[PDB]
Amino acid sequence: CVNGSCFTV
Amino acid sequence: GSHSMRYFFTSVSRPGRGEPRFIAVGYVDDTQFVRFDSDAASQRMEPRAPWIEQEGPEYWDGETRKVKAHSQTHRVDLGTLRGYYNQSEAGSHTVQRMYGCDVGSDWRFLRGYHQYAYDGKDYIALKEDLRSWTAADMAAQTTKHKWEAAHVAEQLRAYLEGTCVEWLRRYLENGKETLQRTDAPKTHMTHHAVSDHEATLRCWALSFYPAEITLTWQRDGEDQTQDTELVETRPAGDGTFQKWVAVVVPSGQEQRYTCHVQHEGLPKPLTLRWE
Amino acid sequence: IQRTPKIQVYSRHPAENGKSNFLNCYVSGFHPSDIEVDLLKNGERIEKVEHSDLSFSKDWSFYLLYYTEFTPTEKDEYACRVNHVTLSQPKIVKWDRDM
Repeated sequence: CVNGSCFTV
Repeated sequence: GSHSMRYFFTSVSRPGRGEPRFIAVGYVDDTQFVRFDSDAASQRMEPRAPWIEQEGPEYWDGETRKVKAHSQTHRVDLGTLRGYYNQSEAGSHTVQRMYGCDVGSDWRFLRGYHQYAYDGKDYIALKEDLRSWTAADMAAQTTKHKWEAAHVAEQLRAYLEGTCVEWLRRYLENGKETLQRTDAPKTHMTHHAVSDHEATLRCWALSFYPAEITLTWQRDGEDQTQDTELVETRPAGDGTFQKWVAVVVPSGQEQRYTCHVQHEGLPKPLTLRWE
Repeated sequence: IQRTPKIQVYSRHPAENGKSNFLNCYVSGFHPSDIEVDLLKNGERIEKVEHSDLSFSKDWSFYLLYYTEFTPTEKDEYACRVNHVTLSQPKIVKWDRDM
């Protein structure tokens, strides 16, 4: 199960 | 024995036309169980091991949604990094991310990781305590400060210690007939003359699982590396692995030489001899 | 950074002529991911080779397994052809029963 919250560099 | 769940993500920019090529795979230990390929028609996360097919439509819809979000995050990232590193739009570039978790023999959280690369080099990585970041250069320092401010690490740790371990636990159980089964290496030795006076002894380990293994040659009970050869461990294609190691010896003296095999599936290391 | 692929050609099972088997070409250690891999029978391309899903090792180098079914004979020659940006020339590795 992958996450879940995505944030960019 | 510990177990791991890892997810591997590769995005490659396509400067000539369109969105980046994006490929995601998920693993438990050395067993791939899911994939996503942007070039494929389904645009779905897809099963790659039988025991994950247990999951229902809602699992696949959820994974598909998240992995698609992942692809876009990486697309954005390729743009941002081009900017950081002052690159033209002419060149194709690569972002890789790997993250995941380990459980120990107590089936509890053991460790977590989250690592990011640009063009095949370290960029930024979560540290082992999952609260801070290792930034490789000054561009990564920007990312580090941005991520500290938004406390991404706290959110990741929550994933790595909760959801991640919980689902590794679930997979380990559902797939126990394979995932929790060790395949001891099937070993043998071959022998052939290279001359009237020399011969090559090759120690084979086949069909073993997991990949971790050590083959060592000894002469009269001491490690020998000289005049030996070897191959890196390789997938057989059926979910198991292969390795061999060879020494060249004076013929008639084969009995001095032993091959020693260490593997998880072997209670005690194995000693092979010619005869 | 560019890394060149290392290459292994081998059988999934002990090679016996007359017996169906699988021919493997394992490419690893390479960067970037773009790579062309063909399996050849007597110098000529086997038409539907499959490959694994692209993944990478901890040093971020990529690896792929290419494979197809085949039945060894004693006269037949098998090889693997690899082209990468690192390679001036497409590299060909012949299959040897004993690796």
